[PDB]
Order: sequence, then structure tokens, then C-alpha cells
Amino acid sequence: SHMSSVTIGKCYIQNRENGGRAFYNLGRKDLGIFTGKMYDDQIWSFQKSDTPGYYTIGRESKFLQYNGEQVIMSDIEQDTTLWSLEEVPEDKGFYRLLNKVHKAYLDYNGGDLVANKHQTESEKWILFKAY
Amino acid sequence: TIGKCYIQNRENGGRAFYNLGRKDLGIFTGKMYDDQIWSFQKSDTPGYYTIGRESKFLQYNGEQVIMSDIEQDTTLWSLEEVPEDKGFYRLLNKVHKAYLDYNGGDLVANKHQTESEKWILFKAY
Ligand SMILES: CC(=O)N[C@H]1[C@H](O[C@@H]2[C@H](O)[C@@H](O)[C@H](O[C@H]3[C@H](O)[C@@H](O)[C@H](O)O[C@@H]3CO)O[C@@H]2CO)O[C@H](CO)[C@H](O)[C@@H]1O[C@@H]1O[C@H](CO)[C@H](O)[C@H](O)[C@H]1O
Ligand SMILES: CC(=O)N[C@H]1[C@H](O[C@@H]2[C@H](O)[C@@H](O)[C@H](O[C@H]3[C@H](O)[C@@H](O)[C@H](O)O[C@@H]3CO)O[C@@H]2CO)O[C@H](CO)[C@H](O)[C@@H]1O[C@@H]1O[C@H](CO)[C@H](O)[C@H](O)[C@H]1O
Repeated sequence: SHMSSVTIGKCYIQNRENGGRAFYNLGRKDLGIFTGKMYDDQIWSFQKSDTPGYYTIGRESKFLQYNGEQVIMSDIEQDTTLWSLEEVPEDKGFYRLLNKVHKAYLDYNGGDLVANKHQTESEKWILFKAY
Repeated sequence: TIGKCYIQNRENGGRAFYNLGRKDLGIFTGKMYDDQIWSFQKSDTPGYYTIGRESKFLQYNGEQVIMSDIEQDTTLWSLEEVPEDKGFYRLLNKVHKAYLDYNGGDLVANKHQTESEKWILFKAY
């Protein structure tokens, strides 16, 4: 309990397969991926968690979470907000983001963020410095 | 900021690319193909940078944005910070004082400052 994390940097989280960026808009309660204009709500806090080798992904004082059913934003840092970076051997600079609890990779379907246990081509992300 | 990078436009998320086999220079929305990885290097002229792909250098000839086989004066670009958008720069051609811009799938240049000229250059790997 009482997990903590420390912000490492601010970054965009962009998909290799469609160039789309993960975003979270608090006012619309909207979490998704968008492929056009770059907006401020596509900037995330990348955080070293208190658990070795695992990171959290934050926006608007919340944390990116996979609960076994959907990808959502959590008000509290839970074990299900821990992600590891799995380098993609064939695509230097890209990572899969693997949920610790559920061993599911961050993916997308249409405009939605999802998670998948099988490795696929739309699970490859580049997390680049926003500033 | 130096070395291999992607060069991505704020307004539409498109990335500059150059494909030697197709002789195709432009901007592209969609998948992040390897012909979108540029070499951003300090030039021989202090204060300016070259934007390199396929062993060639991005230039503006006064009419069109094209590649150059050699590092000539028209291949020199400066980074001009965008005051209102942290992390973004305009790319200003030294010889012609024209900013790198886009129109559809074309790279173009414009001496006016506009909203289509804001780029983020991020590390490729
Ligand atoms: C006004 C708005 O919601 N803009 C969002 C932006 O929305 C994009 C896109 O602009 C919009 O056209 C699209 O709408 C789709 C619609 O939802 C579907 O029902 C329909 O079938 O198809 C439409 C076209 O696809 O939704 C998109 C998002 O899915 O999304 C970006 C994402 O970065 C922003 O969230 C933007 O909102 C602005 O964000 C600002 C962030 O600094 C600020 O909070 C603005 O106030 C806010 O309007
Ligand atoms: C199939 C192809 O050439 N894909 C390119 C991609 O091309 C884009 C766009 O997808 C394509 O529809 C467009 O085609 C235009 C055509 O070139 C014109 O001659 C025609 O008159 O009008 C067409 C419609 O506009 O060209 C676009 C580029 O100008 O562009 C991307 C840029 O990153 C790639 O180059 C992609 O080809 C891929 O390149 C990879 C290497 O980077 C790899 O070799 C892939 O196998 C290859 O498919």
C-alpha cells in the first residue's frame, strides 16, 4: 500500500503503427488515442515507481491503469498502474508497455486504448520528450 | 537534440520523410516508417544545422524544398523557438529566411510566420 513514484520526465506516447498519441482530457473524461494535431492533453508524466523495473504513466494527478477489463485512469497508484518497458528488438527506439498485474500490452482499437496479452504490431510505442 | 530524429508537425502530426528509391520528399501522416528518420547535425557553419537523409541534405532553393547532394549554404537551418508552444521550433532557412512548412503531402517554405511551421524534433533511438 501507499505506493509512490517520482516523475522522470514529460513525454508524448505515440504509436508506431498509426502515429497516434495517447491522450487524457479531464474535462471530457476522455481517454484515447488521436492521430492528428498535437494537443497539451497528449503530454504525460513518466514516473519511476517504487517497484524496481516498473514505471507509472500519469496525467491530471491520475495514473494509467489496466484492471483486466479496460484501460482507465486511476486516482490512486495501485499495483495495476505499474508498467514495464519491453524493448522491441526489430524497431530501435520503440517499446511495448506491459502491465505488471495482468501481463497485457498497451494497444489500441479505433480511438480507444486497450490491452492485449498477445504481441501485435499496434503495441509498439515511442515515448519522446515533450519539452 | 543531435543525431537521429523524427521531425513532426504540431498542426497535423505529420512527419517529414525522404525515400531515395522513389525520389520522394514530403510529409506523411500515419505509420512511422524508417524513411522518416533524419540526421540532425551541427553544420560546418556555426549557429546552423543540417537536416540529413539518404546521405543528402534538406535545402530550400528559393522556389522549392528539395534535397542537396552536398552541404551548401542553402542546406543551413536555424532553430527558432516558438514562444507560445514549449518544445516546438520553427526551422528557418538561412539563405532565403523562409520557414519550413507543409501543404498536403508537400514540404514547402514560407517567409511568413504561420501555425503550420511548428515542428518537434524528437530522438529516434
Ligand atoms: C473539441 C475536441 O473535443 N477536441 C479534442 C480532440 O478531438 C479529436 C478531434 O478533434 C475530433 O474531431 C474527434 O471527434 C470524433 C468524434 O468524437 C466521434 O464521435 C466521431 O465519430 O468522429 C469524430 C472525428 O474522429 O475526436 C478527437 C478525439 O478522439 O482530441 C484531442 C486529443 O488530444 C483533444 O482532446 C481536443 O480537446 C482539446 O484539448 C485541449 C488540450 O489542451 C483543451 O483541453 C481543449 O479545451 C480541448 O477542446
Ligand atoms: C505505398 C507507398 O508508397 N507508401 C509510402 C507512403 O506513401 C504515401 C501514401 O501512403 C501514398 O498513398 C502516396 O501515394 C501517392 C503517390 O506517391 C503519387 O505518385 C500519386 O500520384 O498520388 C499518391 C497519393 O497521394 O505517397 C505518399 C508519400 O508521398 O509514404 C511513406 C512515407 O513515410 C512511405 O515512404 C511509404 O512507403 C513505405 O516505405 C517504407 C520505408 O520507409 C517501407 O519501404 C515500406 O515497405 C513502404 O511501403
